Amino acid sequence: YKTKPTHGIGKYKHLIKAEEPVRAINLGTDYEYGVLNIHLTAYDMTLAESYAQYVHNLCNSLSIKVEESYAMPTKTIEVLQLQDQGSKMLLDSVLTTHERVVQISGLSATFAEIFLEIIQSSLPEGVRLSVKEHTEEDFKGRFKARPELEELLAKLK
Amino acid sequence: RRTPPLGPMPNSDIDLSNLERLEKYRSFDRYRRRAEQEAQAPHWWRTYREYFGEKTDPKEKIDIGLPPPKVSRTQQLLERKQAIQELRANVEEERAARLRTASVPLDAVRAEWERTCGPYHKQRLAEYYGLYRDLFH
Amino acid sequence: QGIKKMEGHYVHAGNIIATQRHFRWHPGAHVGVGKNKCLYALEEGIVRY
Amino acid sequence: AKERLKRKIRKLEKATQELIPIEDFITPLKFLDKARERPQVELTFEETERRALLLKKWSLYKQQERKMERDTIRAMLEAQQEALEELQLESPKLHAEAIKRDPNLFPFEKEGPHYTPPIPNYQPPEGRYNDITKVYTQVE
Amino acid sequence: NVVACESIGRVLAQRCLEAGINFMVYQPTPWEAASDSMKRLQSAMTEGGVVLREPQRIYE
Amino acid sequence: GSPWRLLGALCLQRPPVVSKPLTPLQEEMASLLQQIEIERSLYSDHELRALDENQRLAKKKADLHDEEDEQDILLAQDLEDMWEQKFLQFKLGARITEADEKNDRTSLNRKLDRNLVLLVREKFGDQDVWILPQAEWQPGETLRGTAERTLATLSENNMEAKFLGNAPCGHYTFKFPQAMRTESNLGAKVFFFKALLLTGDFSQAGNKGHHVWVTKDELGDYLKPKYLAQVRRFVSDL
Amino acid sequence: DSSRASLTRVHRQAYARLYPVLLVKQDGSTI
RNA sequence: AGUAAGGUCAGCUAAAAGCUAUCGGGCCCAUACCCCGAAAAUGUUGGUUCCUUCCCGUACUACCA
RNA sequence: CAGAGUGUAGCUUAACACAAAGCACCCAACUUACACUUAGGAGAUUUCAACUUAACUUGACCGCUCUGACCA
Ligand SMILES: [K+]
Repeated sequence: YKTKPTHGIGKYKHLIKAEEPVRAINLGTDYEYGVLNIHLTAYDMTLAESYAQYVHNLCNSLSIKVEESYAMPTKTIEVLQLQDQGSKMLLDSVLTTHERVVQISGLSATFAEIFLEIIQSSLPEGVRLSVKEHTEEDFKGRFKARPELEELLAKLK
Repeated sequence: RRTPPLGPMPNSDIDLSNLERLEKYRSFDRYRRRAEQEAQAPHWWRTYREYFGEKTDPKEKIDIGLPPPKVSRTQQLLERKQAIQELRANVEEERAARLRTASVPLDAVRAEWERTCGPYHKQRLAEYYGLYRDLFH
Repeated sequence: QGIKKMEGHYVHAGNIIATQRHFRWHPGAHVGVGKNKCLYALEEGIVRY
Repeated sequence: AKERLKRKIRKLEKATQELIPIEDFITPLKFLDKARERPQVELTFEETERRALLLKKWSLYKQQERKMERDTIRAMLEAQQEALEELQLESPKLHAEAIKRDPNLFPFEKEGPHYTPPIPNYQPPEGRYNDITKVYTQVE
Repeated sequence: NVVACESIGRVLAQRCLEAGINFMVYQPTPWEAASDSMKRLQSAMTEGGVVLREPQRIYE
Repeated sequence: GSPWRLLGALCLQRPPVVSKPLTPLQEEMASLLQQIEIERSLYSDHELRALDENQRLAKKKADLHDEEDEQDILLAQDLEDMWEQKFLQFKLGARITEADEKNDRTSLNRKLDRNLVLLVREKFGDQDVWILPQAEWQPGETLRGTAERTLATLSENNMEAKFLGNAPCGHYTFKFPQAMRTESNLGAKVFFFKALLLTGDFSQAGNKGHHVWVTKDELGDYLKPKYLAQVRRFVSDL
Repeated sequence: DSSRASLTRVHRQAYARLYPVLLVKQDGSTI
């Protein structure tokens, strides 16, 4: 009750973040880093997924806030070779490239060196490690294209 | 009209500025364990145990039994560790445990229980049945 | 809607202790909850909060 | 005309944007095809026991590797913190300059080790690269 | 282990028979109930003789 | 001023070039994973082609219908044999180089599977001591700036190094041997910064034997006891 | 290092058989 | 002042079409007519999947002493 | 090289005995991934002598951390 000393003993919403029914890119301070993206690029989907899972688990164990864990569309490229004694490049093979992205934030300036050293030492063979700053350009590129919007913009031009 | 709390209110030590940073009860089992611990802990406000919980004399119950026996803890621990190591080294035990086909000798278990933990369990059962309440007050 | 039997009052079996639109008081020992969040006493005794 | 074009552009901007589907998670109809189904061969008791023992040993090995990695990270953190404290004690200005972030630190790119070192005498053949990635677009 | 849980169940069932506790109840969470260890423990208790459903109170 | 002398050191490290060989346990685990993948996988295009070729050969042998077997003209097994022949003709690079046999600790080509750390021999008090490259801090310059300037002060090196952060990864404090112990100069405190050797190397003149690229295990052969103890704290061998 | 996550397998429920292959780069290295 | 209703190609209607206006051809010595081909929109806001905010214009009442 | 403090696997003022506990950690299955759950694994009282008893109290011997010596 309001007049009793045991007032507000059942409060729970102050212990829980607001239940909201895109996202501003946080920028780190002088001793912190902003929202970063680690997009491992590999020709082996299994290796890429395994290393992304390892990075996510390592960040969770090291108490680094992982904003997201997703993947970029697979890039399919036909590799052709010129035939011997001929002038036609036949289809030698077809390769697929995958890009597993882990979006993290709150990396400390001092611990950044250690984290980068660990994730570059644990990098498997055939996998390229690429750590960059999260950008609205990348966020929009994650989405599809809108040819109708492009045509309307060209008409406006 | 407001009245200050008699003692420390619940959840008064959890910092609210680092709400995101603090670890959460991701398991209902951990939440239930912490809730049971908190319920067991005494509180200054009115509680269920105040009205329904059994009320006993604050004085400790006077022991009228035999003096406790003396067992070499270090030697007992060493012997038990050696026995467990031998049991685990036995390959048949490992495969039985892995295939979920092993069992225990009930007679040996009961004999060892009688030798080691039997008197205490019997005392607890007698206290539950209220023999000491009636026989020895 | 409110408390029909305050603390320390004597109640019989089936007496409606309280009625509530939302869960303000929860069922305790020997107290049943109705279909519409109505707390009633299952045993004859004294109400405690 | 201009106002109508602006209204159309605003409507398309308000319209939701679709993410590019991932063929890695999308299951093609080739897998659904029953022709690719193969007969299954059971495993012997000895093989199953060996696999279980290997899994237990692998669990222990991964635990040891994680322990080693954790110890290395802890040692690095302790050394860095002690060096920072010593630098702060000797000259606070250098410590303050060092604890700042590095804007040039994160155009970060790194390639993993290769199975074999590059061959100085290797001559790549002549060929062509063609991109056949499916382009996904959202309309209406 | 599951074998350890089953052995604990058997020993507890025998002790309950010795103590006269022939009826009791069990309050498992859905995941614990779906777990094989708890199923083995319940089967061991039932085979020992303990009934996991108390009889209803007589009101008259 | 201060009694201590501010020195900034650089921990130049070449990352491993080739992958570390798998232990027998890892090899067994990889074989088990491959076997499980094969068992749980579906028929591939090559397997389906081989099965269809075998079925059509059986049809040719038994029934009059042949379908001309244009696909079976070049069998999957024949293609596999051709691929195996091409692989045998092709030769892979040598993981173990001539530097490993020569035990030449001056060339980067040795021990491609392990990380290497650079050490330089400098003469202090008419005594040669193997230490990490270092310079003396100057006013209006950061400690990381001094660490970068160490590369410029290095003799005939064309190398690119990537510094990770600005905080030092370790420090080592020492005092003079009563030969020059003074209030103005009590001793020195060197600070180490880890950098990655992206590309480059030293020149022929710079390869005069005054620098060695060594692993963590053999780092103690060149480093002093205390210096090695301090360096190994931040130098890892994962 | 590489052995930390090099040992993998396809986690898809349905997937065609994949053969391990050595890939040769333009500089002579292999993966 | 308070009640109701409308806003659709450049114009006028209809349930996303029709006739003109217009562009590009054909016939013509050349225009007009005619023939062929086109581009050409729901005033607007937020929703639901028909309401509603705002703006423009329309109609009626605004009385009995 | 010496002087101090110093002692359970990662943490604990867990261990009265009935007993070396709880938590933390790793692998396997689900999950894009994380998480939950199910099913498995690894652990310690540094070593001795003192009502023998003592992880527990007292001393040596060890191990750890600082402090000085040495020091490029
Ligand atoms: K009610």
